[PDB]
This record gives sequence, C-alpha cells and structure tokens, in this order.
Amino acid sequence: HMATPHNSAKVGDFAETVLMCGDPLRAKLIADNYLENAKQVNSVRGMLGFTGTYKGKPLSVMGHGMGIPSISIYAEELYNVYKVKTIIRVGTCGTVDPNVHVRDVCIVTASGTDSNVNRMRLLGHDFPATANFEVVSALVESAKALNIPTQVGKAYSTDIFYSKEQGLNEALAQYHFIAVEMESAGLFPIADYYGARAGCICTVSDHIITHESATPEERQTSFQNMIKIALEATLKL
Amino acid sequence: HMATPHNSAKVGDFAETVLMCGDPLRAKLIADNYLENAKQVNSVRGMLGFTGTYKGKPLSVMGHGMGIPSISIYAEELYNVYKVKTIIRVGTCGTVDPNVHVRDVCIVTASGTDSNVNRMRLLGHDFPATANFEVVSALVESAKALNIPTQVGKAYSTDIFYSKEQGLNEALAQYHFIAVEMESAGLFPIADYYGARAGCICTVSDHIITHESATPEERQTSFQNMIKIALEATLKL
Amino acid sequence: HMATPHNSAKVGDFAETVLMCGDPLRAKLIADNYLENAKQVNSVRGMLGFTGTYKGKPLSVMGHGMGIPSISIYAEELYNVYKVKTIIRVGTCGTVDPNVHVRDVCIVTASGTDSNVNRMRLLGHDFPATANFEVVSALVESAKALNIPTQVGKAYSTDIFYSKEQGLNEALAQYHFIAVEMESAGLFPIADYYGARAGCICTVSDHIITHESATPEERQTSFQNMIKIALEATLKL
Amino acid sequence: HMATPHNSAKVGDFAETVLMCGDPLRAKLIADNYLENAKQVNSVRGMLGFTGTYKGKPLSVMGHGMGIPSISIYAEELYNVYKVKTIIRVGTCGTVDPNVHVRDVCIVTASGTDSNVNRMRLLGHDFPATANFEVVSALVESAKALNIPTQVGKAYSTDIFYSKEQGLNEALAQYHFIAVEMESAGLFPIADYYGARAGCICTVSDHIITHESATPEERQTSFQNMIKIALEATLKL
Amino acid sequence: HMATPHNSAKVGDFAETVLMCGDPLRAKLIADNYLENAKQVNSVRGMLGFTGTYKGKPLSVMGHGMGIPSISIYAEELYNVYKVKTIIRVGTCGTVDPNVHVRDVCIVTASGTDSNVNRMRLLGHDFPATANFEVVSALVESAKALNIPTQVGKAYSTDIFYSKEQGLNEALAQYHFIAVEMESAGLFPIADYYGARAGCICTVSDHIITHESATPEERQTSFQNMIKIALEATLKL
Amino acid sequence: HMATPHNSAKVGDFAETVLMCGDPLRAKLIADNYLENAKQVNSVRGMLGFTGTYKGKPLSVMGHGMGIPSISIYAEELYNVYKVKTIIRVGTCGTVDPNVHVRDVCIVTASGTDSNVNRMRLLGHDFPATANFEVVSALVESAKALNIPTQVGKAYSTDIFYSKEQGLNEALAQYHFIAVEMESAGLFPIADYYGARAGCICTVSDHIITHESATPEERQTSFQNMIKIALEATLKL
Repeated sequence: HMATPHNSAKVGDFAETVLMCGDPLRAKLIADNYLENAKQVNSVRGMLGFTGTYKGKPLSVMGHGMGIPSISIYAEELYNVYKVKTIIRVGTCGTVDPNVHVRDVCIVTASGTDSNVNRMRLLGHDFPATANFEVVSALVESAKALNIPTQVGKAYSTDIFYSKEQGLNEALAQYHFIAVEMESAGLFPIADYYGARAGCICTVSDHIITHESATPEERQTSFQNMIKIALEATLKL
Repeated sequence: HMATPHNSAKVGDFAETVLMCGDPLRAKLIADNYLENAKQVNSVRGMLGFTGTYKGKPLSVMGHGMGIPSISIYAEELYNVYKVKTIIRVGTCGTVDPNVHVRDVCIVTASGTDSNVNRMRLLGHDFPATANFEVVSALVESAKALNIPTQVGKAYSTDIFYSKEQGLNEALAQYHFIAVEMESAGLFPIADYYGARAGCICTVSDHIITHESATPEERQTSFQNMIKIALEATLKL
Repeated sequence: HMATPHNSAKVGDFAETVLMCGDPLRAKLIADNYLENAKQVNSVRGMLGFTGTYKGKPLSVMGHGMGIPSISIYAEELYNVYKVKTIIRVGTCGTVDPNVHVRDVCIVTASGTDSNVNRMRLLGHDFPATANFEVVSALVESAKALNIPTQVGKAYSTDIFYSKEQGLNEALAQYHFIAVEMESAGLFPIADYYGARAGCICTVSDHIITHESATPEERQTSFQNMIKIALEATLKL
Repeated sequence: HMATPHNSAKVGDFAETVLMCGDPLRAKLIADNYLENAKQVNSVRGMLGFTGTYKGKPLSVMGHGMGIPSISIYAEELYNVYKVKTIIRVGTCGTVDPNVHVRDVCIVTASGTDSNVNRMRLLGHDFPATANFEVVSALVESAKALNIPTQVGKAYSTDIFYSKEQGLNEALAQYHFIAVEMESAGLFPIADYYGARAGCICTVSDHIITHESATPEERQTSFQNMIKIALEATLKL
Repeated sequence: HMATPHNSAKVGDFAETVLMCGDPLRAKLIADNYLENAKQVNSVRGMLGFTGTYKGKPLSVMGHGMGIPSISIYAEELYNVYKVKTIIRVGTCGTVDPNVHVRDVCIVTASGTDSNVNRMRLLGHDFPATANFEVVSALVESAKALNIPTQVGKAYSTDIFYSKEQGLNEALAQYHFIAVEMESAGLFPIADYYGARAGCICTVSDHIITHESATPEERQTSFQNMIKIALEATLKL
Repeated sequence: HMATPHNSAKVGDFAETVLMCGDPLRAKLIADNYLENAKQVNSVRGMLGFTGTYKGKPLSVMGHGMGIPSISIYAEELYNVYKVKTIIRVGTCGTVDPNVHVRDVCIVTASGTDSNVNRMRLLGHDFPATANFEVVSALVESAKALNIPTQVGKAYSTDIFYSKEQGLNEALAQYHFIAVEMESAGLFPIADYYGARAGCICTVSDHIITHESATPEERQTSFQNMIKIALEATLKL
C-alpha cells in the first residue's frame, strides 16, 4: 500500500525542503546535475522525484505536472504525508511587464489566478496566494550573493495555456504583474493550511506583449541562474 | 523545433482517434497490452503517447496528466496541430450515487465542474460540458455487444482532489451524478471549439458516501472491461 | 382542494409519459389531432393538459408556459405529485450554428443557460442540464425510422427573449450550440432530482445570425415532422 | 403577421395603463367584474388580455404568466410595441416579515431577486428593481381614501416556487421584506428602459415563517381590497 | 470607556432623527446655521456630530466620511447604540441621466452599487437598497411646499470615486439612474436590520456625460435648497 | 481651485514618502511628536495632513479615513497628483491567528478582502493586493535593529467592521491571516497602477477569537514601537 495514491515514496524519503518544477524530466536534470548522493524516490505516473544533498544538506526535487489541480495534489501530499516544511517552485514564465525582459529571473511575492480554488477556501472572498517572506528573502539574498539581478513581484497563474481572453494581458501589464505561469497560486495556500512555507522563482522565456522570445542559449543561461539561486537559498532555509 | 511546446510528435504521428488517460504509464500499458504495432510518438514531460492499431484500425493512446489545465493543453494540441477527430478519455472515478456501486462502468454524457474555464468561454454563463452523441452511443453499443452493463449519465470534474467542501457530495448524490473525476469538463468544450468529438468512460473505484472501495483485483477486472468497451467503440468511430 | 396549486388533475390523471410545449393551445392541437380518447385533465391558469393514448399506450400532453420558472413549477408537480416518469419537451427554437438551418430538427443532449437556478442546486458550481440518454436515443432512432434528418447537440436556455447581449450569439456559434430556447435547462435538473427522465426536441424557426426565417407553411411542416418523431419515441420509452 | 410573436392585439388596442396578473383567468375575472365596455384583445397562448373602462377612463388588464422570463416578454412588448405608459402588477404573495400577516395588502417599493436578469443589465452590479414613485404614491393614497390599511416595502422575486434553500426566509425576515413573489423584479427594469412606469400590489396568502394561510373567505376579502386600490389608483395615473 | 469605538457621545446624546453628510466640516456648518442650541457631541476621528433643535424638534447632524464602509460604521452605531430611528443622508452627487441637470435636487428611492456588502446580507442574491417610503414622501412634500422642483428615482453608490470602468455611465443612463454617489446603498440595509428608517437627498454638482458643472454660487444655492427640504422633512417624521 | 476635490495641498507640498493612518487626529499626533518643522498641508474634510522631516529626510503624515473607498480616494490623489512614491499605512488591527497575540506588530505582505474593487481591476479574476517587497524588507530590518519582534504575513481588509459572517474567522485562522483591518487591500493595487510602492504595519489591539484585548497603556507602547519601526524604515526607502 503506497503512502499516497500518487507517490510510492515512504515517509522520510523526502527532505524537509523540495524544489519542484512542472516537467519531471527537468526534475531529473536538476538531480543529475546539481545533487550529490541522489536517489529516485518516486516514479508513479512518471512524476519523477529525487532526494540527495546540495553542499551537504539533504534536498529533494520533484515534478509537479501542469496546472493548479496537479500541483495541489502533489504539494498537499508532500506537506501532509511526507512532512515537508518548504517547497520552492522553479520554472519558466511569460511576462507582460514593460520593464521586464526575456531572460530575467522573477521572484514571486504573490500570485493572482483565474482559478476558483482560493475563493473556495475563503467563503468566496479574495484570498491572496502569498509566498512565505523568509523564502522570498532567501531567494533575493541568494541572488545578490551570486551577482544575479532579479525582478521581485506578482505572478498570475492561469488554468488556460492557450488563452483566448481579450484585454487580460493589458490589465496585467497595467498593474505590473511580472510573471505569467500556471501553478503558484495553487501552492501558496496549501502551504498556509499546513503551517509551512512556499515560494516560486521563474525565468522569463517570452514577452507576451512584444513577442520577444528567448533563444535556446538564453534559456540555458537563465535556467542556470535560476537553479543556482534556488539551490543556494535552500542552505538558508 | 517541436510541433508544439508539449509534444515532439510530427503531424500524422497521431491517429484520428486517441484514447487518453491521466497516467502516462497506463497509456503505455494500454499500448503494450491492447494495441498491436505500438510505436512511441511522444515522451515530452514523460507524457507518453503511442500509435498502433486495434483490430487493424489505427489508434493512438496518450497520457493527459491530472486536472483540467493539463488535459486542456494536450487536447487543444491534438485537435489543432495533430488534426485528431475523436478523443475518448478513459479512467477511474469515485461515485456518490446511491444506485451506483464500486466496479460499475460509467459512460459520461456531460460533466459539471468547479472550474472557471467554461464560464470564461460563454460570457460567464452556464456552458454544459457535453459529450458527443456519436461517441456516447458507440460506447453504449459496444458495451451492449460485449455483454457489459453500464451506467450512463453525468460526471463532475473537480479541480481539488483533496476536497474539504461540506455538502458537495450530498448535492451531487441528490441529482444523480454518477462519476466524480477531474478532467472531462475541460475536454468536451475544446472538442466543440474544433468541431470535433469527445467522450469519457470511467470505472468506479470508490463510493465516496458509503466508503466502499475496489480491491486491486477488482480494479484490474474493471479496467479490462472498460478498455475493451473503449477499443470496440473506436471501430465504430 | 386541488392536488397542486397549479393543477386540478387528480393523481393518476396523467400518464407516465408526457409531452409538453409552451403554448397550451398547441398542447390542445396535439391532443386533438394525435391522441385517441383524449380527455382534458387540467385547465388551471389556462394551462391545458390532456390524457389519452398514442397507438395504444397511455400518453399525456400539457402546456408549460414560457421560461424556466414556469416549466419548473409544472414539471416539479408532474414528477412529484403525478408520478410522471418521462417528459419530452417539444417546441421551436432559434439557431446560431453555421451548419444548422431553418426547418432543421434539433434533439437536445444538454442545455446551457443564463439562469441561476442550477448554480443554486449545486453549491454555486457548474451543473450541466443534461437530457436522459434513453430519451435522446429514442428520439434519434424514431427520426431515423421516419427518414427525417436531425441535428443532435447542445441547446441554450435564456431567461430573456428580447436579448440585448453583445457577443453571446458569436460565442454560442463558436461552440456549436444548435438550439436557442427558454426552458430545457430548467427541466433536466428537476427530472434528475426525482430520479426520472427528460428530453427535448425542437424545430428551427429562425437563424439568429443569418436572419433566415421559416415561412408559416414551413413551420407547419417542421412541426408535423417533430411531433411525429416525439410520438413514435414515446412507444420506445 | 401579428404585432408581436405573443400578442394578436393591434397597436392601439391596449390602454396606456395596464393591470397585469399571472393567471389569465384572473385577468378575465377582473375584466368581467370591474371593467365596462370590455373587449378581449388577445388570446395568444391563452394569455387573455382585455381593454375597457374603469369609471370612464380606458384601462387594460392582461395575464403575464408565471416567472420573470414570462412577464419580461409581455411587458417588453406592451411598452415597446403597444406604447403602454404604466403597468401595475396585481397578485398574491407570501410574507416572512414578523409584523405582516395573512390578508394584508402589500405595496411594493423595490424588489430583490435570485434571477440574473438585472445583473446582466448593469455590468454585473447591483441594480435595484425599483417601483415608480408616482405609481407607489397613487396606490398608497388610493388605499388611504378607501380606508384600507397597507404595508409598504420591499418584495423578493424568486425563479423557484418550490424552494429548497436554507436560511433564505430568515434573512428576508431580518431585513423586513414584506412580500415574496416571482415577477416584480423583472418588470421594474423594463419600465426603466422604456422611460415608463411600473408598480406592484399584492395580498398576503401565506406566512412562510408561521405557516398561517388565508382562508378562501380571507382571500376574497383581500382580493376585493387590492383590486379596488389598483383600479382607483389608475384614475390618478 | 467610550460608548462605541468611533463615537464619544453618551447614550441619549443623539436625537432620534439625524442628518448625515460625508464632510464633518459641513455637518458643523449645518449645525451652526440651521440648529438652535447646538452642542457638539462627538469629535472622535474628527467626525463631528451635533445635537440641537429645528423649529422645536430635536435633531442631530453628523459626518459619516466617504464610502460604504465608513457610513456603515457610523450608521450601525447610531441605530444600535444611540437608538436613532431616522437617518437622512444629505450631500452632492453626479448624474448621468439625460433629463437631469446640474443644480437639480434628487430624492433617492433606492440605490444600486458595485459593493459586495448587500449580497453578503442576502445569501449572495440581489438585495435592493431601498429608502423608507415615509422618508421619501416627507422629502417630496417638503420640496413641493417650498416650490423647489425635484427629481425622484434611483441612485448608484460606487466604491471607486476615480472610476476607470467602461460602459458604466451608458448603462446607468439607459435605466435612468438620476444620482451617482458613494454611500446610500450601504445605509438603507442597515436601517432595515434595525427596523428603522433612512432616506437620501442630494444636489447634482456635475453631469458626468455632458461635463457641465455647478459654479460655486450655484452649489451654495442648491445646498441651501436641499438642506431646507431635509430640515422641513424632519418635522413630518 | 483645489489641486484635488479632497485635498487643498499644492503640488510639491507632500514628501515622496508618506505615512498614513485612518484617524486624522492620530496623524496630527505623529507629526507633532515625531516630525521636525512640521507644517499642515491639508484640512479638507478634517483629513489632516502634515509635511516635515524625520532625521533630515522629507516625510509626510496624513489620515485616510475608514475603509477601502476612503483610502482609495486619498491614495490615488497622492500618487497621481502629488507624485508620491511610497505610502506606508500604520494602524491597529485585530487578529484571529492562534500564534499572534495582542501587542504584536504585524508587517503585511499581502491582503485579502471582501471588497469587489480588485476583481473590477482584473477582469473579474483574483488580483492579490501585494505590498512592495522593498517596503516589507525595510520594515522587517528596522524592527530587527530596534529589537522589536514582528509577525510577517497576510492581512484581510473587510468592508464591514460589524461583521455578522459565520465561519469567516475560522477560515482566516486556518490559513494563518495575521491581521484584520479595513484598508490595505485597497492601497496596494493603486500603488501598482502608478508604478509606486506601498506597505502596511499594524499592531494587534484585539484577538477576535480569544477576546483578549490591549489595555490603553499597552496600546500606547505598541503604537510607539510600530511608529518608530515605520519612521526608521522611511530612511532606507
């Protein structure tokens, strides 16, 4: 009998800090290239998860799939069953902000959404999906120590990758949303429920307004910046 | 350059009919054990997809991940880029209906949801996520020919696997929803948008109100029934 | 001492199968021209209802008035007090679909709406108003036996006949809604509540986008086809 | 070709003031017992309408059927096509107010609702369905002149006669709603749109909280009071 | 220990009738120029309140600040703690109605809003913020005795003075809202809760569509008219 | 002609950094006891505002009234007309969190709300009212330098001081909201619109759940601690 319907890991197999990204093959890339002593601890549904050490400190990395419902399953389980204390989401994003550019690293303070999941948690009201301040601060300070500039601010998590919605990008730009992605607004309230911590850091692959797009080489540079910031932050958490 | 951001398959690598299930490893099980001549055509993000034949007719099977946002990405791409004509979702479900029991096969005619994705398509109004009548009929007729009883009726697709919502199950039972799952309400409107076809068939693993639960052996038997119905239906579609 | 506040019929005065249309004078025309041994069983509020036989089987026909609140009153009473098992709504509709034309016969699988009644039944969520599959199938098979082509698919039930809403028609057309009327979305959830069956069949009088319109002579012919399909379907139910 | 799809009357056949009630047979009773020089001007769908004189002044009376969608059709047509200036709704109601009793006459100043029709008119915001002040005033003074006490205050128009909603009656009572009915909230905004006038007066048939119910004799007394108030008010309008 | 968190007055220091305006300095001007024996009874938060007599009858005047939340605090306290029976709001307003002009006096019968406060009182439904009919009638009659023409009809209370909302003014004009301000819709339901009375009268300082605006001398003239109407109305209440 | 309808200050009369609190008399106390060379720059509506220096750096202090609509007027004007760059709200709050106590200092990262103002800015979606990270960090370190412990996390801004809402406090506690107040959720999106910065710090006067309450002497100690944290923070901003 598995510890959860979606994870074959035993309790204790996950470290107290987990980095998560949507693509399980990127979780494997992170484990292979940045973790020592790495072991695979889950392969249910292909959602690869790993546990090793980064500069001596135990750390896990696991895929979360695409969209709020998917990350909600995995994060709820990590906090509840596996007793994880901190999850940092790592990924790519689009941007609409006029002063944010392709290749920028975005540290998320809070995330809006077009999902109903947070209204359902707070009697239909506005519940800001808010990153933990110690996690945000650790990402900011790590980036500074690594000499990597960052953008710090709001994300927007959508349920629909293939948006047909007119006027959305313009409103997001007006209020200086810096990242558009699909998961962070589902993660932060789950961390709240469990008295635990979460954050998110993303790299800008596309400017939704100007249509600038990162080259493969720029995506490599940005990814290497982002993952080093996240990894060094875990030593602080 | 991949044909889509989430699929490395070339146009033409997918048959005009695709079976989809949330777990890519179950897609592989279907391809290996029920399709002949199965070839893997996608492994991006571990979301395995295959193309082979059932009784000589080309058929594909691919994972769709968990939740409406995930299936929406994959289905939008299959209809738009790969020119798929028919998607049949296959899976397990819970039930709340007093006349539905563990091991029952459920053929979905329409699906409700707590997602916002369909309100956003229809100016905020009620948009029923409705299965295609030829697909539903093909599934019903296939089951009749295979001597397998079916329940035919409404599903409910939730964004939240780990529900904390009081009164929901009782209202679903009152109106005889037969299946609770997480994806069909996102699939059916995308098929509409592309002038294409979709349906869903599921087997009951759990009764959410009585707490009865299928054993692993029962889940295997149910799966075998369901998949035979779906495969035979594809010959009619 | 009436059995309901809106119906003087005694329990037993209605057959288990009832055809309903908005106009009570059309219910009388159906009863006079297609039922044998028809007896008037209600005239409260002018909402004429009749009971006789069609080809030997008991059948009733009654008006339901205009709009969801009106049909809700009459259908709730028919299922609850009069122990009706099957209601088939018959009527005319508009269409927005590019491939549906005036004079087409539409068999409804599910209906969207701008009403709040179904959100109120399902804790504010999306509750698809869904026709019973056996009823839909009986109507489809009846039309086939009569060599009458049909369109099968979604309707949209509006509270506002004199719409002023910009963009609605275009969105309905985009998702291939085939019929626009005012009642079916209220009928189907009431059938669900009582564990009973309902369906709807309509003929297109107007194309809302192209502005084509049926002549009076064409409306009479369409009506005759539609009512024959429904009557023959009742024999299979 | 009829002047509207629901009314065979010619332009000019309706007086500038129209009394309306849900039951067309009650419209006929009002015409038969209170109008002189009465002629029937509509019988489409059985929705009887009449035009005569009350104490020398032309006055019409017509049924409107049950529910907001039904009255919306007939009232929109009366103001737009028939150039009516004033509609007064007359009917029965329930009450929840602790200081209102069965047999009381209620003059409606504004009406709440669970319908979406008024949100759709005002960009989703709160649009109070508000009676015209001159009409309200004419009803109040007419009652004073006739020595009939009245209750003056808010109504609530519901789409669901067979309510299953918990806590509604208690909230309506807390805010001293005096009448529960099904149509007035749909009438007043249409009058607004046409720069015209509307009101509503109702007699209490039932106390929804205490379950007191008017006897047939009490219903006769209250009806005679209400209709005399309405008729006398028309002379001032 | 103060009688409320926002008011230093002792129980009884307020008359049973209170005029309120947004600007506490204007409340002081009203007390100084129109009340006899006026004494200041509150200065908490600068929200000046006063109690005196007008033509022998006890009357109070107090500021309520800007917006629904502010007036909700002060009015709730006045009705609950200070046992006030009647509150009349006096102020300035904009208009969008084509037949309303700068300097007009508007007597409010009911008020719409973009606030959520009334939906939260009535289980999410439409709750009309409705003025007490005796107050409306007293204001109308007072104006007539003073030979001052008045406009009588709906207001709209917004939370956002600096509106950026497209299409709102056009919709308000189409349904003949005569006044735009920020507080009345919050006042009237609180009066209902306590079984008390409220009304609102304002003078048009700006036409939002034509951009016409009152001169300072005209604003003084209209204010004197409006305040005299309110004062005389208090003698009838 | 005033620079704005609610403020008599000339352009330039406000420093680029402004502390704001609800009570204008508390604004006056802050200016008198903590600013040097303070001059009053506004008295419209009694909403006192002042400008001086703190430790040599220009600084203003002004009241904002009670509730989101009030602070929206003043903050919009300060950012737009007066070209303010940073607003820090200072005040008192309640708490429901089990780990937060009376006298605690709360630094707000983001604020939820039952207001509609932010949905109206983002096409009906969830828009998190989010404090600027540099401001939050300036407040946290200022407290660290002063050896004052702080709580950092979410606030909830309500429109209704006199809440009657069942289950709200329990949900706020479950998700570890640390502060309940009435304004911050309105401030943060306005700062966003103008490309500027805002934050909020409050001291807990009351525990809503335990009913523990600050003595007047304790409120004074906490207020001084909070205000010194804000003042020192302005020197880093």
